[PDB]
Amino acid sequence: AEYRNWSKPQCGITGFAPFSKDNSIRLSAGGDIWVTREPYVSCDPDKCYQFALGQGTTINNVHSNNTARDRTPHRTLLMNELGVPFHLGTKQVCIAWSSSSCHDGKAWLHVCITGDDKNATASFIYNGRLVDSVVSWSKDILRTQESECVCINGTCTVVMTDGNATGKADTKILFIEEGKIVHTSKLSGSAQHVEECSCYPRYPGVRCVCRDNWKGSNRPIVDINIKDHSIVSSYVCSGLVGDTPRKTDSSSSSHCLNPNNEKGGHGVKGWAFDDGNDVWMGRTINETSRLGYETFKVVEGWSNPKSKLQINRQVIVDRGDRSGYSGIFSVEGKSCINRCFYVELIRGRKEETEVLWTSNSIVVFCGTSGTYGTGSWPDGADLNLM
Amino acid sequence: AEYRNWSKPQCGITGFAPFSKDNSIRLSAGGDIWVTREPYVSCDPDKCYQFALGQGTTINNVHSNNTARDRTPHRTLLMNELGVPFHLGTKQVCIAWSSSSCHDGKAWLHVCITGDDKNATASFIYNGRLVDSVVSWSKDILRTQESECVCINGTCTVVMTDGNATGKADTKILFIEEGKIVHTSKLSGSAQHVEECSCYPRYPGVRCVCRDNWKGSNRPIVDINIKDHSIVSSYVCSGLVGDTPRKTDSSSSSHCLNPNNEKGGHGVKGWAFDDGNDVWMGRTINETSRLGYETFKVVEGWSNPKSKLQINRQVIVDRGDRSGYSGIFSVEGKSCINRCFYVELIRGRKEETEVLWTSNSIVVFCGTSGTYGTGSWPDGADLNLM
Amino acid sequence: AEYRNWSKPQCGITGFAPFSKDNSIRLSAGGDIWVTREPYVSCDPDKCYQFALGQGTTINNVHSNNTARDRTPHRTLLMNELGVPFHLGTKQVCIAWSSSSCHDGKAWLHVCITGDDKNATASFIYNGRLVDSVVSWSKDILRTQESECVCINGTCTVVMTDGNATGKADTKILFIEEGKIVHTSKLSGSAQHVEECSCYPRYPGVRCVCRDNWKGSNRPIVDINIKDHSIVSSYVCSGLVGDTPRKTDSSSSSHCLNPNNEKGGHGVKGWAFDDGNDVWMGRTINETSRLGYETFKVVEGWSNPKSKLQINRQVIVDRGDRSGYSGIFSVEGKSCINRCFYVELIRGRKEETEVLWTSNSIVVFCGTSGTYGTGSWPDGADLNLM
Amino acid sequence: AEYRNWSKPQCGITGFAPFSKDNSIRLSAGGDIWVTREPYVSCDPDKCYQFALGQGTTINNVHSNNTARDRTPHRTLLMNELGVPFHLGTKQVCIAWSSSSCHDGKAWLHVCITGDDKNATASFIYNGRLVDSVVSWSKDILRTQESECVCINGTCTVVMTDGNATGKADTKILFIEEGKIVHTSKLSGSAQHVEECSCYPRYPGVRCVCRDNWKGSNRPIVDINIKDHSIVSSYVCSGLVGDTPRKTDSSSSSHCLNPNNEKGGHGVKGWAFDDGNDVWMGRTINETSRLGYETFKVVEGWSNPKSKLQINRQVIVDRGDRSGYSGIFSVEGKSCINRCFYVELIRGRKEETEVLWTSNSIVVFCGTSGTYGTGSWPDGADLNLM
Amino acid sequence: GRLQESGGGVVQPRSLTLSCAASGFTLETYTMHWVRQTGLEWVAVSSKDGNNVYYRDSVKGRFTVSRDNSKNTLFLQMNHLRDTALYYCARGSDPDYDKGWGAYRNTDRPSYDGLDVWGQGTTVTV
Amino acid sequence: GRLQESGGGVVQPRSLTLSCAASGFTLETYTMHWVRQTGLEWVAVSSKDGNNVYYRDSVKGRFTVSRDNSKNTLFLQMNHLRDTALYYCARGSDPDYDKGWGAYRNTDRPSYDGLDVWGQGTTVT
Amino acid sequence: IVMTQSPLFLSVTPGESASISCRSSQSLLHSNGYNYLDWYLQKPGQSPQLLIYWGSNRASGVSDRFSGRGSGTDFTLTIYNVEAEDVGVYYCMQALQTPPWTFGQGTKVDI
Ligand SMILES: [Ca+2]
Ligand SMILES: [Ca+2]
Ligand SMILES: [Ca+2]
Ligand SMILES: [Ca+2]
Repeated sequence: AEYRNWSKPQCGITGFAPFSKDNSIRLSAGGDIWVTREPYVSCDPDKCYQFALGQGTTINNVHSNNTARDRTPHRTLLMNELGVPFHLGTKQVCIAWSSSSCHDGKAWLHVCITGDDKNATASFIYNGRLVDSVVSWSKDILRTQESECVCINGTCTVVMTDGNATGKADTKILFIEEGKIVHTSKLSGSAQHVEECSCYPRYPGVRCVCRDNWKGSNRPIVDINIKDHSIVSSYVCSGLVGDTPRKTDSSSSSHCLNPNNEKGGHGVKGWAFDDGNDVWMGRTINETSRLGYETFKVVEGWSNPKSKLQINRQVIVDRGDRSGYSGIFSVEGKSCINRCFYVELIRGRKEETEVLWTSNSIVVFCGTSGTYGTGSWPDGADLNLM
Repeated sequence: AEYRNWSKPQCGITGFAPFSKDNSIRLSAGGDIWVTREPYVSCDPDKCYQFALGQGTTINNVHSNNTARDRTPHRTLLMNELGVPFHLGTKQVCIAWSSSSCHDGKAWLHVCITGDDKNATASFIYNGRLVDSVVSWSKDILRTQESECVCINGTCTVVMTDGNATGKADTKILFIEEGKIVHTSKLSGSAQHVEECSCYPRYPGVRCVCRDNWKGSNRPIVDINIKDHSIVSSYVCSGLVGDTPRKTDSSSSSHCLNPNNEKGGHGVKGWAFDDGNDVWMGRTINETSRLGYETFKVVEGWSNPKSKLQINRQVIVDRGDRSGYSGIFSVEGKSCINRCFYVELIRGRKEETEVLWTSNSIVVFCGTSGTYGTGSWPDGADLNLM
Repeated sequence: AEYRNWSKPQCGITGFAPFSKDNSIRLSAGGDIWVTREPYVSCDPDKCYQFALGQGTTINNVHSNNTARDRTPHRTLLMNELGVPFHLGTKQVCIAWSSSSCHDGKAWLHVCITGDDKNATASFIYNGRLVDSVVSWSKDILRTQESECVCINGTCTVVMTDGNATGKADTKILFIEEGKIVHTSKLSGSAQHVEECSCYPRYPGVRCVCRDNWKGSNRPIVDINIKDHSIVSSYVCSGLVGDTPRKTDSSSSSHCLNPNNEKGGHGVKGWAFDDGNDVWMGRTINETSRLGYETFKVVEGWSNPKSKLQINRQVIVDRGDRSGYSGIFSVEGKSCINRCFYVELIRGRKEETEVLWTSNSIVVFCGTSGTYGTGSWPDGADLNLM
Repeated sequence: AEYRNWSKPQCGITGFAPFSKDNSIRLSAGGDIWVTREPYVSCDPDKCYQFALGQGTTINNVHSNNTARDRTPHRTLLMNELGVPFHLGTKQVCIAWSSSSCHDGKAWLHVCITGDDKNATASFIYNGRLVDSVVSWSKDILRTQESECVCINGTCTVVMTDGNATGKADTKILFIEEGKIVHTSKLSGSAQHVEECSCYPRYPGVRCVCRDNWKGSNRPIVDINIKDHSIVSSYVCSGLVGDTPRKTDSSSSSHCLNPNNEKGGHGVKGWAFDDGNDVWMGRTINETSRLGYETFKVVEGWSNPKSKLQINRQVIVDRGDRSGYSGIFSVEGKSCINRCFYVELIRGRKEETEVLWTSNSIVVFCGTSGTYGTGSWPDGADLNLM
Repeated sequence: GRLQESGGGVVQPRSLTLSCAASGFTLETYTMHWVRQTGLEWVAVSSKDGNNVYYRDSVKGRFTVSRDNSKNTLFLQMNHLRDTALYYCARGSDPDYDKGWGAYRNTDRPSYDGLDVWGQGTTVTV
Repeated sequence: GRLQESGGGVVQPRSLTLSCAASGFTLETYTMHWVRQTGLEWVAVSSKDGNNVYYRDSVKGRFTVSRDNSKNTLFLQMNHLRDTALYYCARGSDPDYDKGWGAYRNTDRPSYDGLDVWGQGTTVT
Repeated sequence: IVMTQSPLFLSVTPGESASISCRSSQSLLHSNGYNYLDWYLQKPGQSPQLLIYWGSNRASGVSDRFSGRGSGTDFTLTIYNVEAEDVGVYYCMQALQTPPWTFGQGTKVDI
């Protein structure tokens, strides 16, 4: 086995085709299924894995009560083959209430953050053993992507943030080789708040589309030079911004150097990736809540901030159905690198009071050069009957 | 690993011997078992796998209610080792309410259809990644075999139909290499309606016995030339027709160019394969409902439409017990290509009102050159106690 | 991978040490566990597997009711790694209400008998595919060892019986190569009734200690020449006979050409193996019921029918605790062939009416040249609380 | 695969980072989870495994009642991948109410003690087969480490004790090669009572930190020369003793030749390892009960009995939360041998009467040369709701 | 296998001997029954070895059932005939061995065969 | 292991010292009991170190149980005899350490041995 | 054991199904799990022939049109796709508690 280099072109994306759906919540009404949130998908060279941050309990479990709390010492990184629901045999790969993972072509890197809020610890588990750890540098919720890291030529990069949830924070880009932190780069450029980055290999570098929880409904971009460890950051130009909350399409504006200051506070983990000057991005259909999910291409959306020309729209989750975090992951094809994305389908508290617990299902779509129709793949759990 | 070529002869079938039985429904009364339908069996070079279209729920689950609906966005292709019941750890390999899969000798091809009825999408997942997709061409329930595709020399062929359920439809034969659609052939010949094809390798080509839902109780045949992609189609000559509904044996007639126009509407997924001029086929015993299941050889049944000479009859499911879809799959022996078949054992709604759900078990038989006795292997779930 | 030849000496047995225990019944009170009977143990070159004939249901299941019936079409051969309880993910390897399995060093042979009582079919599944089948020759419950076959140089031998349960029957020794029946030998010698043989490799041949259900409380011996397919049969000389029912030790007598005609009717699957002129054997402690289990060496027990000199007695199951079928299996060590045995721990109906079901746990002991103490390893399920 | 030699240095430990947490008890409220105690962690070259002594029942099971009893014939060594909770599919690797396991680089050695209290048997299962056994030599609860053995150059060493629970006992150090006991060494040196040793490879030898249940609250040390089989024993010098019960830090004294005779009776399985003249050790925060868990470095704690200089303290389990057994295990990194430790998180009877059962969860920490913060990772099951 | 009853005829309200000859199989292999039809009414049974018998209550002390396995012939010695019916000779349907003789129903692999072979029947009128 | 009681005999309604000599094992290794049979009636126990004792209520203040581990001899000093019985000397069955001495029943690996060795008994009348 | 059959007379249209019920005064289910209940057909002028044994086991050469079901005290014989050759009297027989072997009154089937 040789390190991944992702040294293939991004072949044509005409849109996205259905790939996987865990149906976790529906199954949990009739089985022992983990309570989860912050899911993501990452693939070793042969097959894809679904990850999630468990709450240390199953849904049909007295402990599933009050699982809205996002940081407990019982949260662990769940790891299954993609499409295997988080059943009781699910391997907990580390203790974490925030995590990221990539496969470098030889082994799995898991970056796992747990511990006290203001004094968290990030453990770096590579090939099944703890190789390194770093303490919170800003002492305010050290946190990472909640999606796959990007691992090129055995050098893995993970974006980690520490500091104000909705103010200036200290973001660093760690470069990990076989679990060892060999270099740490401070966030550089014009991105003013970076959280929950959705990163993909863009050879020779790594490109991250992240969450600005402070001032932008446009998503910050972080470009990572894996060779010299340089960092540059910006925002997605697209006038159709991808964050939630955001202003309506008619009244929304973007700026690919600065946050747009349009309903900038709060946000959601999302993703975008460039296709020449165009941008493929997903976002909740609902502008203020995490309801529905859509993906589309914005013509010139990667370079022209005034661009609102949308095309290739696909509804992934109907606007009446609950979306959540979404993130990118990349899959090496025969001759190109495909872009795929997952959507967290959040159900339960606080929004839905029919149940006491807070969990999610996932739906996974992959870029296609072929053709596709239309549909909607929500969680589909009837919480009233649960 | 080298591509399968199926370049061995079909050696003698004296009948069929018991191979596997999942007992899913019986187990579901005392365990977490998936609600399924449209099962099939496909084998990689080493071992056989049972597939099924889940309904996104277990049987003992409030969501198992109203699982008669055959197309939901929560339906997924379940995949287990043959004989492993669809428990909660079952891998959902893709989102699908219609699917087919073969192993080409190197990796698994999964053809997965989901999305809106009139705008479905067929995703082609090869070696664990989405390689291609095609949109519904007739915008009326794009649908595929519900049994294993046939994969020769790395070229996989799958029969896909779009259009009228019980009228003229648009059937195409896709040729897939490592998940990529390299060629599409329109259905050609005299078969007037082709659905749910049961295909097997017949080197150098592929032969499919399918379901005519419109005008024939005799089953259409589709012969596929994997080299030049030519298609020819016909009907099984056998005067003992294999579809359900059908006329009684005494009054039934067949025509191996045209549908027999004998209770032609509706049908069931079945299978047949040639043995020289004879035909081995299975069918429901009942001739109007999916009750019981029998297999037999019709002497000259592949070439003489007047032949009603039956031999080597075996009851697989007694006529009082519920059958369902059946399909062929082929297993490479030491010097042989063996023909095997599964039977879907449908239980529950609508026919059985004792329960709210609709699911199935499976029983799997394999061709034998040896000897065999008699038996009956129904589902055996006591739905009254469930 | 090479064919097993078992061409190593039997290493010295001082007794038997604890090896494994499934605890199935105890776990079933708090989990989904298969209803089973007729368990046995067989090992591939790397690790041991526990087999059992499921009843197509779990214990906590309305279908576990009336599981005393030993032949149903829902019985399947369960196969797990030894020590993994028969949970819902257990692979059903074939349809069978009677079965045997060995690994020839390359792949698993499963001999699986199912179908009608008087019209049974034995399916021979090798390396995951049905290779051969034979029909009942006497049309009265075709049945096989219920323990591992013995597979030497790719030639597998299985003892199969058809005919009177408690009268003259037709026993044959099938020789199978890669699942194909290459030769069938009729039982030859002085053994007058042979069932449920416990066979072990005794290079260059195979030796079986079986159950005489008709006239002997001494166990028949069948020696199988795998080269020329010759068969010779006799009875274990030991004056301490191993069958149940049997006469008390003081009043019991044996004859290693003929059945002893001492409480000969009925029996239990047991095992014995020679150590020079001595015999290692196990048997229920209770002489008339399947209560308790003991193993001991009978000095000269293999050659002198008057020998009642016992030594190296070990209680495996206390005489107050239920026992059942026991059988031998052999494990290749660094320099020897070790002898191991399992004991079926039958609980439930008919003997125990506190529950409606009939199932078993297993305890597995392996020959040791070292030292050992004493203990008792019964099932331990409190059926009153179940 | 080549035998482990552990011939790399112990790289710098700055402390310990979170590694794994099974959350077993919390999951058991909503799933079928084994009742366990005496857990430990051992790693093959690729990945780590969690072991535990099951009680032959799940927690939600009538048999979980009265699981405080530490020796039953239904206790088995459970083995899962680290992070996989002991669900129903957990492999029981042997019958044992006391056990140890290492991987020698080629295969798993399991030392499994079961049978009668005064007549126990230790079975040695190597590479999936019983290779050796030894009978209790003192006829009073033969018992072993309850943590991983240490396996150097294919020679595995396990410390086994037989005799008085709280008086003079007969401790031996067995040297096992591929499951065969090739040498037995009696305990030698000044350690007066040795139980439940926590051993780690210290090339060229093996070092064990154990439990003195009789006279010392300081932990005995056993150094094992794997080459000449010589044994020397002593006590951890550290004035901060690691046993529970123990005197308060202010009033506690140690002696690294003799037990300190300070609340010496009883104890708990713990661990320590040298870092030059310093000692890394863990211990319950509470001096008399198994509440909380802390680790720290004692400057000169390995050579100066008067040293109470503590540094690098980490709370693993808050002092209000239940600790239990803890033990060391070692993981080979790229260039060094890391020290890791687990903590048994005991819940239930006798201390907690809200439930009838006695079980545990586990939390696993690994040595790090990086940095870390603070936290607490208790079991977190709210037994009032269970 | 085939059975052929004989000896039936007109008898006065006296004794009569019914014989049932087996061809194609050995009588020693099978439990043998006498079943009369006036519906079907079981009369008597003879064990395989010919050493055990059961009788219908209404014929106890009057009818004697015997066999000669060497001759493959089953006999029903009828005395004090009151009994008019068509008498069938049928093989199979062993009783429970736990009651003295027959099949071991409690064995792990119990077997049962019904009355799978019947004779054409011999008429007896009294 | 073998125990041999001695000193029993005819005593007027006075004192009598019973002795129990251990052979084949060291008395220091075992809790030692005195059990009399008039059924079986536990009388007194002596700790392994010889520093702790328990007495039957009816003999408290009259019987004194002692030992000399060097001599492998257990003693029962009987005073104010009213007590006619066959007096057995038996080893084992430690009391609970939590009550002052004996076995640690709350340890993870608790052990127990019954009265596995008895003397033939010395008659006292 | 008393064996009660119902109906005593049954008229069957050719090609349709026919069900004959049979009740025993006591359960015919043996502890070995098998119902010792047989079904016999006496076609007009012929000797009785075994159709079903042990409740649901078809005898050698018997068409799978005949289906025995039930357990304990209630048993049903179902004749699928009835034909003129199926006419006659069907007798259920218990073989659990013997002697005596007891038959039902016999259900007369006609077209
Ligand atoms: Ca924002
Ligand atoms: Ca049709
Ligand atoms: Ca016998
Ligand atoms: Ca201590």
